[PDB]
Formats: sequence, C-alpha cells, structure tokens
Amino acid sequence: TYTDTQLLIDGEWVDAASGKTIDVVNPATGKPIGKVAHAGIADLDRALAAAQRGFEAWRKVPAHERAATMRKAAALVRERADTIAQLMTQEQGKPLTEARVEVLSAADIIEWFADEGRRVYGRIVPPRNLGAQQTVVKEPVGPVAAFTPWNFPVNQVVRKLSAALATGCSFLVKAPEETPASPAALLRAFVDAGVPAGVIGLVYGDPAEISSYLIPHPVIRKVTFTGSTPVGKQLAALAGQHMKRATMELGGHAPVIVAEDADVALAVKAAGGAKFRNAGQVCISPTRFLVHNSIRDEFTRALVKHAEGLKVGNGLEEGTTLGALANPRRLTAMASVVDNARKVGASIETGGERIGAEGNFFAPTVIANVPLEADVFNNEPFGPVAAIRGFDKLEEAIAEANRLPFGLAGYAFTRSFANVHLLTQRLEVGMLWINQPATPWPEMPFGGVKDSGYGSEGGPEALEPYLVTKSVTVMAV
Amino acid sequence: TYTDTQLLIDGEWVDAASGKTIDVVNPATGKPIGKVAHAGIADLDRALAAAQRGFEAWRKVPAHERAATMRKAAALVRERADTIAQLMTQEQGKPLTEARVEVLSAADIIEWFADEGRRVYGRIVPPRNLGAQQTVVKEPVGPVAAFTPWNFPVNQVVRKLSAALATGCSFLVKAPEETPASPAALLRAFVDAGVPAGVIGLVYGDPAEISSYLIPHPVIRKVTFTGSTPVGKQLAALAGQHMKRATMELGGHAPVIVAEDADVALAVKAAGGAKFRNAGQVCISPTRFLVHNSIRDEFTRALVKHAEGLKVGNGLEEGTTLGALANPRRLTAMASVVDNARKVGASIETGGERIGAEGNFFAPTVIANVPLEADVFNNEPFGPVAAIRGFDKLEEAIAEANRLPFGLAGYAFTRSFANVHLLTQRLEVGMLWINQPATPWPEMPFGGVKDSGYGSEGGPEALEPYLVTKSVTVMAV
Amino acid sequence: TYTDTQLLIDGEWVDAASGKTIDVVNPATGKPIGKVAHAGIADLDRALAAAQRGFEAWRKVPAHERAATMRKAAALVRERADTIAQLMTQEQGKPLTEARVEVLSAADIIEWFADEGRRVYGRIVPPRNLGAQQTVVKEPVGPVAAFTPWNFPVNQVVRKLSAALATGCSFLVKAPEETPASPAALLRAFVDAGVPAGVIGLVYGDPAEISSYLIPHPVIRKVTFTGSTPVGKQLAALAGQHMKRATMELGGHAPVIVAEDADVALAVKAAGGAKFRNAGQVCISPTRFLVHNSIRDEFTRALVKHAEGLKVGNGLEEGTTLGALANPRRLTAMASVVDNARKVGASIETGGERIGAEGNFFAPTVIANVPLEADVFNNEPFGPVAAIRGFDKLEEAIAEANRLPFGLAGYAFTRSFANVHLLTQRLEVGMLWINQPATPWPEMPFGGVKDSGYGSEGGPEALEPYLVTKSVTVMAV
Amino acid sequence: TYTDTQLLIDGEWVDAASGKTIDVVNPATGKPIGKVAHAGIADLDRALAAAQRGFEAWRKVPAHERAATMRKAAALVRERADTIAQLMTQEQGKPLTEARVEVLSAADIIEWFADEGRRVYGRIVPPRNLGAQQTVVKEPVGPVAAFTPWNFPVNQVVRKLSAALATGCSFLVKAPEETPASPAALLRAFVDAGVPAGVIGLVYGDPAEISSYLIPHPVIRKVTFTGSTPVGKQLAALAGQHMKRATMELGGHAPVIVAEDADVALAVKAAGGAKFRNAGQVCISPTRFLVHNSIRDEFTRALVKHAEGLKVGNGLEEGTTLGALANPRRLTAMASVVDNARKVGASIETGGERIGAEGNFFAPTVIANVPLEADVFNNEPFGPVAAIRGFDKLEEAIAEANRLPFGLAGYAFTRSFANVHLLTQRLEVGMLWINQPATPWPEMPFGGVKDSGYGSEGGPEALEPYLVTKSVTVMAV
Repeated sequence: TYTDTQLLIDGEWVDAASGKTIDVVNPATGKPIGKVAHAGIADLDRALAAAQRGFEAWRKVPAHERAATMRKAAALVRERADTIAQLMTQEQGKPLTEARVEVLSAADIIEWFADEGRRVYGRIVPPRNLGAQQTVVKEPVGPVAAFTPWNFPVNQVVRKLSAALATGCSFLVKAPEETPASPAALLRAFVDAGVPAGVIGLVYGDPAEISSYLIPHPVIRKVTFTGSTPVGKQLAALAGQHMKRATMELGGHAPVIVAEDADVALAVKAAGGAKFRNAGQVCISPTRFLVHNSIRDEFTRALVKHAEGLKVGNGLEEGTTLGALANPRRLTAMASVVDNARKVGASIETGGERIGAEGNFFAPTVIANVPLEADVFNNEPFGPVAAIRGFDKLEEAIAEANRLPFGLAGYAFTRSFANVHLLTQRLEVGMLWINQPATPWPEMPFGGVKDSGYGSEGGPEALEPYLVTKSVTVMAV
Repeated sequence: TYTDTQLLIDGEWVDAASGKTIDVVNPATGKPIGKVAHAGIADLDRALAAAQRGFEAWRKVPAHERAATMRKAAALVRERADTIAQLMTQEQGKPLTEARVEVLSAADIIEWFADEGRRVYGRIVPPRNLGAQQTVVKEPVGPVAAFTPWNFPVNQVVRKLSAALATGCSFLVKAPEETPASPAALLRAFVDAGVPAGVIGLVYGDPAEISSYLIPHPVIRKVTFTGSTPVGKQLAALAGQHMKRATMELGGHAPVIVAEDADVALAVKAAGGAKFRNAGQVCISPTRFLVHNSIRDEFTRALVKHAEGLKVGNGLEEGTTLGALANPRRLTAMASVVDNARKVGASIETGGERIGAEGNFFAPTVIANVPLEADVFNNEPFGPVAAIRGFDKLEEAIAEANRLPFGLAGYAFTRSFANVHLLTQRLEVGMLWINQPATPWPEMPFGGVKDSGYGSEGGPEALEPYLVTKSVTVMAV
Repeated sequence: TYTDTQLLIDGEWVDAASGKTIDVVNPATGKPIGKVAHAGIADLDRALAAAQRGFEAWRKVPAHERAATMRKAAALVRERADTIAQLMTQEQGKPLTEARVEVLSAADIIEWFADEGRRVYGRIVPPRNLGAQQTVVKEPVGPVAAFTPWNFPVNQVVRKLSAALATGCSFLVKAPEETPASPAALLRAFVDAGVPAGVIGLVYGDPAEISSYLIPHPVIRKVTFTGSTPVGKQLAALAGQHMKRATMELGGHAPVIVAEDADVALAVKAAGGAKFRNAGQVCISPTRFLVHNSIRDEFTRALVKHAEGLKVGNGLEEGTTLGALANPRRLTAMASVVDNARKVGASIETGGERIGAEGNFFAPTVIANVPLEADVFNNEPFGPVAAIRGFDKLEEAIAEANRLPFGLAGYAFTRSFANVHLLTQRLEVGMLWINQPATPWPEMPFGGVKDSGYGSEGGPEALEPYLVTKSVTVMAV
Repeated sequence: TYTDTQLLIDGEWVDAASGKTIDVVNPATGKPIGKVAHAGIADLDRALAAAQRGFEAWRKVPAHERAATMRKAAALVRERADTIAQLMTQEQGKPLTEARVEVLSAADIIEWFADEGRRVYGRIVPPRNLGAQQTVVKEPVGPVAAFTPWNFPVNQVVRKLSAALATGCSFLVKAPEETPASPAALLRAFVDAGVPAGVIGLVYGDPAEISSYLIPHPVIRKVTFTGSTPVGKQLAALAGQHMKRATMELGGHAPVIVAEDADVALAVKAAGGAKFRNAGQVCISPTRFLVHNSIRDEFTRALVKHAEGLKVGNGLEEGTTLGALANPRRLTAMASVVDNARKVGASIETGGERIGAEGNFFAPTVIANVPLEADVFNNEPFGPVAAIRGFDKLEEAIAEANRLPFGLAGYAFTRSFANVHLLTQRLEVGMLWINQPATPWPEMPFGGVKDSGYGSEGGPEALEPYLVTKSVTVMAV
C-alpha cells in the first residue's frame, strides 16, 4: 500500500510547519494515492541549521566508521527492496521488475562509495627544499544542496548522497514531488543504519522557491543538480552569482551508430531494449538511430517487431514490460513529436498513438526516413520513440552524432578495431557503449559534456566535486 | 624602451579593425609610455574562428611533440627575461628585481606543464563482464576563454596558457589593458617557438564587452577567470547561464597565526617580506596578523622596523624594494583603509600616507590594536598595509582566521607537531604556509575555497578543468 | 576442545597418503592436545595439479564476484571468532583476549583486500602516434606458494591469502606445524564461502622438504615467505636459482627513541604495552630502547612497574595478560639472552628467570645499562625482554638505530615538528610509529628494508607482487 | 677513431691498479682497435667506497635540481651522438644509422626519467584515528650494482642509470668488455653535466669475479641485471642468498601471430623489419612466426624477398642495413641453428650460410616448415634467422605462443576487435605489439614474465625497484 511522505529534518520525520501537502497520483490510473508534505521557508531554516551541525559531526567520524555505517544502510535497502519497488511503481509508472532492479543497484552503489571514501588519498610532493614538507590534503567541501528528478527516484538520489557521505559532507536533498515515497524510503534506511541527525535532510515543496533559497544561503557550500537543461541553466547561473561549487547532469540526445560490419541482431536487441527501458524516459536513452544504408531496412523491421512485442499496462500487473508515462506532460510531448514527424514527411512504422483514455499510456513508436529538421532529431523526446536515419560513410554518421549541443551518451555497433578506435576518439559524448546496452556501474564515471553539464557521478572522479584541495608546506626548523 | 601592443589573431600581430587604441601610462610618473589596440566585436569574430581551427590542429599533435614546442617557448622566455622584465616594471610598477623573478618562474611553470601533458593518463577498470573492456579516456575540453588581472601580467597568464596547451586545447586570453606589453611578449615567445596559428590568441579592449561576447559564444567551451570576487560572480553567473565549464580564482584575505612557541625573528622576516612583495597587491598577501599576546609587542616593533627599511621609488632605479602602486584606484583604497582604521581606534605605527605628489607611491603601513569591525579586517586591502591583533588561545586565532568568507591563503608560525596538525585540519584555506613565506611551485595546487573561487592552477589537478572524462565500454563478440 | 588438522587439497579435507601425523602440544602445559597430517611428495603433486586448475577458474571470475565471495568468508571468520581464538590459544600460547583481537582483525583485512581487488587499474598512455593505442594492463601472476610462521597463525596467513585472491591468483600455503588448527579454520571459512576447489590449498609436514619441492616446481609462479632471516636467505636463493618472483618478510630489531621533549608516561604505556604483546614474539616488537639521559631513570622505573603488573599464566584462564612462550626453543633463547647481559655488565631490573617448571613461562624482563656489544642489542631476542640504553644527542640515537642490518620497524616519542621531520627522513625502517604503539592496518604498507626483506603486505602495494605488468600497443589501420 | 677506455672511479677516469687491459676487436674485421682497463678487487673497493659517499650527496639534492643536471647530460649526449655512434659501430657491429638511432633515443630516455623523478609521490591515508597522521613516503633504496650486455651498449645502460639517478640512488655499473667505448662515452656526458663524484661508477674486467664481489658487499643495496637467462639465474640466486633486492631482464622468444584477417604486406614490413634490427640480436626480436595457413605461402615469399633486399657489410660503410654479428660465438650459434633445422626436415628458403671468411657476417635466413622440436623453436637464436610455421585456429596459435617458458615480447597482426581483445588477455608476454613493429618508449613499461625475469624499465613502474616504501604514523598530542 502507498504511504504518505513527510520531511526529514534533524533526524525526525515531521510535517511542514504550515501543514500544507501536495497530492500524489498514480500515473497509470490518474487517481490520488497519497500526499507529501509541502515545506516552507521556516522548515528550510531548520534543515539548514541541522545541516551545519551534521557536517561538524560527520566530518569528525573516521572514514572506516563512515564506511561501516554506509554498508549497513545498503543492507537495509537490499532487505527492503520489494517494498521500495512497489512504492516506486505506483508513483512513477515503471514496471515492478524494473523498479526492483533500480533498488538493488542502489545498494550496490552505496557499497562501492563506502569503500571509495576510505581511499581519498592525499599526496606528498618531492620538496624543492629538503628542510620542508610539501603535502596535498583532501577535505570535505561542506554542506551540499541537491535536486533530483523523477526518472530514477532512488538511483538519482543515491549517487549524490553516497558521494557526499563518503567524503564527510552533509547532504540536504529536495526529492521530486511527483515520486516522493521511494526517495523517502531510501533515506529512512540511512537513518535506521545510524547516520547522525542533521547529516541527511529531505524536503519537498515548490521547486523554484526551495532552490532560490538554499543555493544563496551561506550554509550551503556545494550544489548538485540533475534534470532538464533549461532548469539547470537557471540554477547554474544562480550558483555562479553566489560563487557556489556546482555540478550539472542535464538532458542528452544519444546517437546510435550501426556500422556496415555490425551484428544487426545484436544491435536490435541491445539498442532496442535500451530504448524502451523506463519507457524511454532516461537521459541516456538511445534516440537518433544512424543505420548504414546496406542493412538499414533489415534493422528497421527487426526494431519494429521488438517494439510490438512489448506489453503495455499497469506496472504492478505481472507480464508488463512497458508501464505508463510518469506525468501527463510526457503524453503531450509524445503527441507533439509524432505529429511533427508526420508533417516533415517521416513515416510512422509502428505505434505513435495514446493507448486508452485513462492514465499516461503511449504505444512504442518507431519512425523511419526522419529528416534532419524534425523535432525528434533536434530536441530530446524523453519517451518511447525511436528515430531512424540512414548513412553511407562512417564520417557522415560521426558528423551527425556531433551536430547537436547534447553530449551525454552514445552507442555504436561494429566489429573492426579501426572503427572502435575512431569512434572513441571522435564522438563528443561522456559515455560510449559499443556492442552492448548501457551498463552504468558505480566504478565508471557518469557525466556529459557541452549542454549536458559537467562533473562525474561514478568512479573516483565522483568524489572530487565534494572535496577541497589544500596545499600545505611546513618548514622544519 | 616601451613598445606598443597589438592583438594576436590567427598567428599575426594586427591592429584593431577600427584602429582604436588605449593609452598606457607609467604608474610611477603618471605619464603616457605607449598604447595598446582596442579590439571590437569584429576582431573577436576572427579570433573565435581562428580558435576553432587552432583546437582542431593542436588536439592532433602528439603530447611529446606539444611538450617539445612548449619547452622551446620556455627557453625563449628565459632568454628574453631582461627585456620582458623592463616592460613589466614600466607598466605595472613593481621593482625590476621582482619582475625578473616573475619572468624566470614563468619559464619554470611552462617546463613543468609540458611534461605534465605527457602524463595525462587514462584508466582501465576491471570489467564486470570479462568479454568487454571498460576504459576511461581523457580528452581536451576545447577552446578556452581566459581573463587575467594586472598583478602578475605574465605569471597569471602563463598558468592558464600552459595548462590549456598541455591538454591540447586552444587558448584565447584577454590580457589586462593597463599592463599589455609583458603578456604580449610572453605570447610572442610561443609564436616564435612554433605554436600553430589560431591555437593562441590575444585581445584587448573593454573588459565587459569582451567577456559578454566570448562567454556565450558557441565556440568557447571553457572559461577561466582570475580577478576580483564581484567581477568573478558576474562572469560565473554568465557561464552558468550558458552551461560553460568555469574556474574562478578570486581575492583572498590571508590570516597569519603567530603561536606562543613561534620563532619571532623568523615570523617577521617571512611574513613581513611576503607582506610587501609586489607592494601587497597579491591575492595571497598576508593581511590579518593574529599574534599571541605574549610576544605581540616584540613582533610589532620588528615588523615596523622591517617596513621602514624598504626603499620606495621608481622600479627601474637600482636599490628600490617597493615600487609604485599599479593604478590610482589603489591609492584611494589605501587612504580609505588607513582613515577608517584611525576612526575605529586603531593605531598607525608607521607609514599610512602618500609619498610625494606624482605617481602612485604609498608608504608601507603597519596598524596595531585593530578591532574586528575595521575595514582592513573585513575587506581585502590589496596594498602595503598590515593589521595586527592579539590573541590568547590558539582556538580563538583559528576561529578568527575562519570568520571571513575568503578562503585563499593562510600562514602560521609554530614549532610543535600538535599545532601543525591542528592548523592543517582546521584552517579553511586552499594554501597553508608554516615557518616560511609563500613558495608557489608549478607542482603544487593553487586555488581557494568559498568566495575565493574553485579550481586549481598547479599540480596534476591543474589539467582537470581542461579535460573531459569519457567512459568507454566495448563488448568483444 | 582442540581438534585434529587435515590437509586441504582440491576442496577436500583429506589425510596424507601415507597416514603420517605430527603431534601438537600445548605450550602452557607441555602435553599433547592433537595432531596434524604430515604430507609427502605425493600429496604435493595433487596440490600442485589442483593449484593450476584453481588459477584457471579463479582468474576468469570477475573482480566484483571475487570480492563478494571474499566478503562472505570474512563474515564467516567474524562469526567463528571465539572458536578460532580458543584453538589459537591452546596451540600457540597467547592470551584469549589477544587471540580474539587477531581473528577479528583478520576479517577486517579480508574486507579491505576484497575491495582493493576491484581497483586494480590499468593505464592508458598518451601515444606517440595518434593512430595507435598504448595501454598498460594488470594480470594475476599465477599460482603462489606461501610459507608462514607461528607468531600470528591466522593474521600472517590472511595477508598473503587476501592479496592472492584479490588479484585472481591461486594460493597454496604451508602453515606452521606447531600451530595448525587456527590457520586451518581460517581456510575452512573460505571453502564454506564458495571459493572453488583448487584455488586454495593447505599442507603440513617437513618445512625443508616442502619448500625444496614447491619452489622449483614449474606450476609455482610466485613465492612469498615470512619467518627468520637465515631461513629466508635459503628460500630466496632457491627462488633466484629458478627465477621465481619472491617477497620476504624477515626478522627485525625495532629501536625506540625517547627524545628529551617526549611524554614519559605516554612512552611507557605505548612502548611498554607494545613490547609485551604476544610475549614479545613479534617481528616489530620494540627491542632497543634509546632513552634520553635526562629522563632515562624515570622511564626505567615506570617500565619496570608496567612489566611487574603483567599476570603470567595459562592463556585460557581469565585475567592472563602474558601467556606462555610458543615453543621450548624460545625458553632457551631467553635464558641465553639474560645470561649474556649479566656477563657484559648489564643490570637485570626485573624478571629474567623461568616461572615454574612446566610449560614455557618466562618472566617479563627489563635490562638497563646495556652495552653495544650485548647479544640483546645485536640479535633479535623475539621474547619478553626490553633493553634500555641512554643517549645525549638525537643524532647519536639515530646513528644507533641505523647500526644493525635490520630495517623492519621503529618507534619514537617526541613533541616538536623538527624531530618528527628528522626521524621520518633518517630512520632506515619500513614502518615508523611516533607517540603511539604499532597499529598495522590493511590499508597501510607493511614491510622492511635491508635484511628484513622486501615487498609490502598492506596498501595498494600489497597487490603488486601478485600482478604482472603488460604493455600493449595496437596500431589501428 | 676508436679510443681506449678507462675506469670511472670517484669522478676520475683512471687505469686499473695493476695496469691490466683487455683487447677490443672490430667484429667486422676481427682486428684489434683498442683496449679497456681490467679492474681488480682493489679498484672495486675504491668504487664501493665512492658509491657510498655518492649516495649520501645525491640523496640530499632536490629532485628539481637532479632533473636539471640529468637534462643537461641528455643535451650533451645528443650533441655527441655522431661520435658515440661511430664508437658503437666499430666495437659492436651494427650499422651507423642504427647506432645513431640508439644514441638519440638514449637522450630521450634521460629526459623522461628526469621529469619522472620529480613526480615520485607519497600518499596520505585517511586515518583510523583523526588525532594521528598516516603517510606513505618514498625514499631511494641506496647504492645500485648494475650489469649490462653488449646488444645495446648505451641504451641498456641508460635505462638503469636514469632510473637510479631520478630516485636519488648511486649507480655502479659493469659495462660489457667487448663494447666498452660507447657506454663510457654516455657516462662521460653525465660527469661533464655536473654529477657529483662517486654518484656514478664504471668498471670492466672478469664478469664472474666482479659480480661475485659486488653483490654480497654490504654497500650494495640493489642489484639490476640484463643478459642471458642462465647467467641471470646465477646472479639472482646470489642476490637472494644475501637478501639484496634484484630485478632481472633475461632472454625472450617472441612469437608472431599473423591472423586470417591480417594485412599481409603490413605484417611483412613490420615483423620483417623488426626481425633484422640489430641483426636479430635483440631480446624482443620476432622469432616464431605463426602464420595462418590461408596466407602462409604468400607471407613466406614476401619475407624472403625482404631478407634478400638487405645489404650486408661493414657498418661504417654507407648503404649497409645489416652489419656483422657482435662476436664469433654468434657465428657458431647461427651455424648450429641452421644445421639442426636441416636435420629435422625444415626448409631453408634463403640465406643460412656465413658470408666471406673475415669478420662475423651471416646471411639473413628464413626457415619454413619448422617442426615444434627444432632448436630454433625452443631456444632463443639471438640472430638474423626467422622460423615460420602454419596454423588453422587462433586458439592453436595462442597455445603455441605460450608453450615456451619465455615471456618477454609478442607480436600480432589482425583487424577485428575480438582478436585484439583475445590476444591481450591470453598471451603470456610482458609486451605486445599489434599491426606495428616494437616501439619501446621510456613511458611504456619494459619487462618480461616467467623465465624472462621481473621488474620494469619503463613508465612510473621503472622507479619502484629503486624506491623503499615507508609507513609513518605520528600521533599528535
């Protein structure tokens, strides 16, 4: 059953001071299922004061003790995976099998970052004067304000939170209001694991009012944001105005390059399965399919058959492989994308229409003969729609893949080492997957370039935005 | 003799399209000595087009060949050290001996970064699937727009330029208009060393108009700024609005902690000499002298005697150890700082008045019994003035040193390991020097925290802002 | 109750083919308590064949799966800590509290190395030709033959085994015959955790015959030995004769430097407690106490009082802080060391005689006025005896601490940063502890120099002896 | 003109105390050209005493000053490249063009290691107790004894010497007696560059007597050897007997795998040119050509034509691409290898006989249809002879390439990423080159596995054998 969500301030789950709440609806039915507290300025003041105290206590806990507490939270998350997955499905719409995968991988993310926190190594530099010692020490930056979207309510919070806790920083996150229950369950596991009060905080309310107050507040030292590019540009400008360290993970437009020597069956299974994961509402979802003209037609038929094999329905019902879209605004965007494709002369091979009249169900869509001016090839669709366009020379495919200002993810399918070497050097993406779907592991860096933002949420590089570099030189006399 | 300065666009030294120029005056006499080209929008268009082509060519040159070209430029800089130093002294005001030290250390900076460019190492991660290869590759971010102040016309340009060239990026810098000749001489050495046309560019003009056009331009991928905090906040907000990667080095307010067990003679020689380097117009200049009450009076007398031993005059004349201030606005700031100190009850131990009536000469000033509300203890003076305040407990000195939002540099003097360990952990600075003056080496990270900005200009960390991290996973089938 | 010990070959606990056994006696009573299998050449043949197959399977298991199996073994070790500790006490003699600490710290060692195995990172080098890729890959060396002493039966096996398993190597260890039960219990936990058959092997018998056969065998690729220097020289020569990679951890002679400004009470508590840990039968046991003459007499009285406060008895009995020596040969060595000290003119401040007539109980001994020619100051005593000698200048203490060819551990006590910096630079030891007793953590390198051997058993450096470095350059054409 | 060679002891070029000398002959004519001093035990005593003093002085010189001295030596080597090359050709036999390449690449090796010495970084570990500091410091091991062969008289000395000098160690090398002049010229450049007396030493004489005395001497702390496997086993056993850290670079047996999809013309040009470099007297010379049966016959014809295009003659004469073998023992080995191949049924496609009657000239030899039992396929030929054998499946080629106990180098030629990935994982070699000849750069690790020794002479790993790892933990109280 779906439960109501409160705010987490200073270790206590509390209501807002004014008592205001926001209704939460099920995307598959459109009916209310619960509500979440709507925090005001007064609640943010208490959260910011608790965040300052939490940073003081957490930075004094040794790294091996912070790792032990973090790994106990990961065990609690893994124990409660079924319950958290059910909350995620009801509020977000993804199938129960996909929700369970996200929760289990979140526990894997916590465990890796817990060990990474014990390996934040300083440096000893060979001194210019042997009578002095030159060292480079690493310290937590301080309290962190975070903002996360609804696409992966638990996974997109767990990466920011794990990196902040592993370095010794405090963490105050505004989770998405449309999917509040599963992020609250993730933070409840950390509270039960023994994270001290004030080290972690959770708020909900008006996104614009909360971000406008936390970012300029002197307590906050670091801002991290994941979401849309237009919103990220607003918050990055505000962070720059007050000289706050910031990292941005924004929307992407992932190209897929299917070379002449590609395995067509492997490309359809990998890129097709990655296309419809989370109903295409993923920042790294394969969007622009650039298929070589020699095997383009065979690729299109197989992709259409794969899309027609998906079962669309309620995510709680067994056998569902494609759930409802998270919000009605995605339904409007899907209709606009398909309508524009028809106008510009593209062909709708399958899907392209709303299923039913209740919920946010949209059929998986494959579009062929897409011109370069179509909206689907310039703006991120963020839905279950694939666009296919042919090419002759691999240099033409690379040039098209680099045309847009989005630099987040890319995909390729080829057999020769020369093609792999060329695509590694030339594609302007933060992540490249060849001959397989995306497998984002905690040990691999996760981030984009250009308008997709900057900063990494995986690997050892994920801790650098939360750390300050200090040069120390002591003359021994 | 002082020469006029042109713009460097696409490998050619050219005038502005409109022919406009800006007069350059000698700070020690107030008389014109030359002029510098005033670039408009049209010249910026040619520079941006050349920067895009320069990035294409420079990124294809192997790292060992880029290092060889960089080291040849360092040899030319070292050969021309005397000529460059004379230009710096006439336009900026620092003594000829200090100018020569800056130029020679610039060549040392180039050589270190040339070797560091050959050690930009990728990573191979143990794969989750043995049939696939997981790698992390490093690539240049792209064209870089830079903005530098007049305090160190050559050194503050050479750090940004060396890091950009070592990673393979192109570099377009707006050097300060009041000190144009010595930055132009530094870039001339790189042109003579064989840097391809368009890889490096140099412009002058209206700082607001140039920054407002280069930062949002799609060609620019990375912005780096050094200067005042209020200006840095404007450019960081603009960079965030267009999602451009940015690094900021802003003003600081350096505290000095003289502990009970400190060597008083060593503290006066080290902190006093570092105070009046470049007439205190350094972002890491020791400003807030927190001296233990047991040896405060002895410290004050020795510091006053050290200040009175300085010879004030033209930087070209031999025997001068303190030159003229760089611009008349520093003269007004010095008078305002001393006047406010008198009002709040502080005592002027020495100096505190303008010397003569021609130029920008100000006497070295020592102020004692400074209250916490005085302007010198809250705002960065950026001049040859030291403020002394006593303390009893070391925890009180640490709390005062962390009170201001400036986090750039700190200084300490102590003998016990416990004091060194405590100050290393507690002081919120990017750089700490104990028992010695500041010795910024190219291998040591250089940067601040909080309102002093973010990012490092030394060590291996200096290359990270100019590099993009790409995760590559290739399934072998 | 004490159990008999079998061999672990190919995943099965089996007896020797000939059925021969070796009696195990309790060091505190001298009575038999059990027996251990005595393997011959035929059993070594089966173990070597199984080791080759175990390396093939284990090297194909992904690092994250090997880490999961290793952490499950650590949980089993922690669950069975009480049972393993009782076996260790009965066969080795250390108190039950010390035995429990060793077992619990062994589980901590396994967990750190499990995570370290996932961070064995390759390198990507900037190529001289952009058309080619230069990489440095890391691979397991292969099957490993190990030899461990009786001082820490579980801890000294767990460090070699954890490093071998984390890199993907197979591991065949000859555990000490006098303490066979607790090493067998540690390896039983790895078998129960799911380590495949042949990856781990355990043998007992004649140490000379086993080492003479495993080291030259073509299956073995790496040899690791911990024990006495004379035996290590024999096995290192044999390894060199057959070009087998080898690491050696041999005996040490740890100096303690108590400076003029040292905290005398802290030095007595830290160095005195570390002296009598495991009854001084530790390779890093503080042996040569060089105490400044100004506080030498006060230090000697406090150390004598600390030694007299130890309770000597059976390790199973509660309240015992000093157990029996592990074997009768240590009793003879203790008598010889004390007798030689009396002859050379040294004074026995406390202890120096055998306690009782049954077992291997020796009183804690403090010797003062020790000359430089005494046996205790030249040969490693490996017992509960401390030797004290005075000094005037710190340079004299450093010279004495570097006189012996032993380079394993050192201790110091001082307050000034200059003394800490000087001792860090000058002391020829692999490990230095100042103002505290030894705290060997898995993340810290553990090894010696000169006659103490080479190679590290902690930190990331502990994996290098088990890894091979391969340069790969592929031209893309 | 060829000059006589003296010993370098304590900064002075001196004769042996007994005055004994060893004649040096030209391999291309068999006539004497000079002589070299023959050092005895007494001269080794002076060299060892000077080495101890040289280590004391050199370890106190800062890394940036040691790098400056090293780079000045590299400039002198590059200036004197022509003179050094002429000495190398007359005494060793390789063509003048090859000798010049070796000398110029030696200067490149020095420059890389000079910069690498400034980046010997320590580590700061996150402490378990926040009141203490845990650091890992790196220090020079001490005096180093080196032994080098005649194949690359300058290059094989320069790698050991550059690594020793960059870490601060002293260096005493026994250069080969048959090629003494060019190693002496390389060390003369370091003396002229300002390396202090005793830091570098050079001796000649009886190799067995010198190695038997330097290795056990207490002054020597590290031994490094390059040469044949049987001799390396003798010196590694002696080093183990006295517990001296040792690294071994021994002979190899390089396989070449020409896959089905290989570029046959590229494989012949790359592997054929690498085969006859230095007349095949290289430890990484391609020896066992495993060519796929589909293109085996075409490969054999092209390789034969390439061998017949070589011009054999005196290395000083212009147009010579294959010089004389270095010593008459190589002539006997070449005849024995060809004779055994005829007996076992192999076919001599070209060459296989001595050219002329004066000198050590042997014709380039290509052997086809080589059985697995032939001497050329089991023992390292170390000459200008290639052996070709066909295969059907790539797994069969990999199994053959891993059959011998030699693990130094490997070569491959393929186009698919799957083949590259498979060969990288499976080939038991220290170095792998695909689609190109060997390009050993100073930044790439250089070393073997199994009977080829251990340790690396390139990359950052080349400094580890000359460094000691010290754990330091200081409790701040």
